[PDB]
Amino acid sequence: QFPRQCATVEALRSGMCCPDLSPVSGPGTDRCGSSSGRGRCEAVTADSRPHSPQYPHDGRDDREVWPLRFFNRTCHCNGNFSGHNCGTCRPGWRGAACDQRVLIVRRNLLDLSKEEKNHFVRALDMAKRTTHPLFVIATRRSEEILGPDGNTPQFENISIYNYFVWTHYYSVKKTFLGVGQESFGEVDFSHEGPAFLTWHRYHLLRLEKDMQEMLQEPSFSLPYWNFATGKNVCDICTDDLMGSRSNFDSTLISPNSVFSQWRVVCDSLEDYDTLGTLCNSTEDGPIRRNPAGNVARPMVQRLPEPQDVAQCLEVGLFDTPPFYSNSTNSFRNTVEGYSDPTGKYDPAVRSLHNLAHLFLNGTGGQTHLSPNDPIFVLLHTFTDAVFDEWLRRYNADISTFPLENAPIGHNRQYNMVPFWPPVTNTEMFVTAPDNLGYTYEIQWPS
Ligand SMILES: *[C@@H]1O[C@H](CO[C@@H]2O[C@@H](C)[C@@H](O)[C@@H](O)[C@@H]2O)[C@@H](O[C@@H]2O[C@H](CO)[C@@H](O)[C@H](O)[C@H]2NC(C)=O)[C@H](O)[C@H]1NC(C)=O
Ligand SMILES: *[C@@H]1O[C@H](CO)[C@@H](O[C@@H]2O[C@H](CO)[C@@H](O)[C@H](O)[C@H]2NC(C)=O)[C@H](O)[C@H]1NC(C)=O
Ligand SMILES: *[C@@H]1O[C@H](CO)[C@@H](O[C@@H]2O[C@H](CO)[C@@H](O)[C@H](O)[C@H]2NC(C)=O)[C@H](O)[C@H]1NC(C)=O
Ligand SMILES: *[C@@H]1O[C@H](CO)[C@@H](O[C@@H]2O[C@H](CO)[C@@H](O)[C@H](O)[C@H]2NC(C)=O)[C@H](O)[C@H]1NC(C)=O
Ligand SMILES: *[C@@H]1O[C@H](CO[C@@H]2O[C@@H](C)[C@@H](O)[C@@H](O)[C@@H]2O)[C@@H](O)[C@H](O)[C@H]1NC(C)=O
Ligand SMILES: O=c1cc(CO)occ1O
Ligand SMILES: [Zn+2]
Ligand SMILES: [Zn+2]
Repeated sequence: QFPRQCATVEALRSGMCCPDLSPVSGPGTDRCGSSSGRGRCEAVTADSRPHSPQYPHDGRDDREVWPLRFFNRTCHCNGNFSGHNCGTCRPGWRGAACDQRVLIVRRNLLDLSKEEKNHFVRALDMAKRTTHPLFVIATRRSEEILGPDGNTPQFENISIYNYFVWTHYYSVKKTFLGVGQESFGEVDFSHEGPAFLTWHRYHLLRLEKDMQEMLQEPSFSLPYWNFATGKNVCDICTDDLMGSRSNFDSTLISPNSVFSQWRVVCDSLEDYDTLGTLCNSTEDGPIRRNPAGNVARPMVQRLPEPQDVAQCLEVGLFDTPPFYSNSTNSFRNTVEGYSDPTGKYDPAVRSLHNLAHLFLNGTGGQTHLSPNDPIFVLLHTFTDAVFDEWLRRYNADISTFPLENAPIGHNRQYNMVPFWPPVTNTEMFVTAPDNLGYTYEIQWPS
């Protein structure tokens, strides 16, 4: 979403989001850090190609051709510089000249020290309460973005971790069609399509970076939860990490965990889809969680089996046509969890990443809310580990990642919605140790 200095009337009407870095000579004199050689304000590249025929409402939705409905000029940064005003570095690089390499290690949460476990939990909690220093979220679609009087931008501050929740919601929300009409839901800019793995990889990377700056700890890293244990229970749902079941309500989190204090955003879908508004920063009820609780649906009462991870890493093509939740022999669709681990599509099957979401039988299993439960972070870093191992094992073969005819939002060169600055799926389709500055300490079965 947008740098708080781009969420003004001036910026939105010019279509330019090219903020200053250190504007010595006055405003506008250091856009994109051009005085320092770090970047320059220039035209946005956005994907032109056709998408699948499943979305019929070209022209109606602000997530189309992202971000051209809001800005047509951004900062491009030179070299290994990066960020909304080119004032930081590309993933894997540090220093004022962005010329020092770093490599941080993402580890299994159960293998951390008592002190490292406590530091992680207290850091999530701080992110939940700490206002994001750069990004503000929009509460109205673009037509009403400047407010009733036309001069009041409809943006709100939000916490670091609620930003993480918001962007996932924005990429899954329905297309508003107008009051009186049913909003359109056959669209998902981050699920059911080739962009699944790369969307969520940038999602994690932006959170890791935000927390590093919040803690001032360059080497802070996000752990993972190995959920492919076949267990009846959530082995990380304990009060020293992530929270156990409350004894007073079997669908709430233990009061001995900070996460029982969290309150969720984006849970008023009735309003958003009828009034045409967006999720805002006001929090509501608590997290609901009930591991193995879905008696009505016995298939989602046990976690994926260790063999399932072995099997899906044998699927060799990243994706297959029609590039959707009914793709067969698609590694994206297998690890996302709409195929079985072998790649066999069946409308009833729920494996791997999907299964892990449904196992929680609660807030974590509802697509518009699931990042509110912080197990989301650990569930997706493990999914990203599987992604990374595939990228290594098949030499990052991006050839099956379609350039066109994918569901809207999922073409290879689509800017992932709504990340800022614009970033394409191609930019995340690399092995993480050599290119993004992080690696997984992990061993795979066979
Ligand atoms: C680049 O953008 C400018 C600014 O227009 C805004 O850009 C988008 C956010 C979109 O939502 C527009 O509605 C915004 O107005 C464009 O300049 C304006 O273009 C509109 C046409 O939509 C025109 O009616 C206005 O009079 C123009 N105003 C100014 C100050 O230029 C410009 O055309 C865009 N260039 C492109 C897309 O190549
Ligand atoms: C996967 O699902 C899609 C969407 O349901 C199927 O594609 C076509 O979907 C259109 C609407 O976009 C329907 O009108 C058609 O009935 C579908 N095409 C047919 C039946 O040829 C697609 O067929 C599915 N792929 C499978 C099942 O392999
Ligand atoms: C932020 O979102 C909340 C939740 O949707 C909004 O509160 C709702 O406001 C509408 C007014 O149209 C009421 O009908 C709902 O009953 C309210 N919901 C709750 C849970 O109180 C809130 O108004 C939004 N903020 C802004 C500035 O739009
Ligand atoms: C969690 O699982 C329970 C089942 O254990 C779900 O509750 C059932 O929901 C279905 C369909 O919504 C109903 O037909 C059943 O009658 C419900 N059973 C009970 C005992 O409530 C619940 O919806 C699930 N919630 C989430 C978020 O996954
Ligand atoms: C959003 O909040 C603004 C405050 O901005 C700054 O945000 C963080 C870094 C905190 O350290 C805070 O103390 C800072 O002042 C306010 O000016 C205002 O309420 C909000 N502005 C908009 C445009 O929503
Ligand atoms: O991605 C998700 C998948 C499921 C189950 O399919 O629930 C929530 C999600 O965010
Ligand atoms: Zn998701
Ligand atoms: Zn997910």
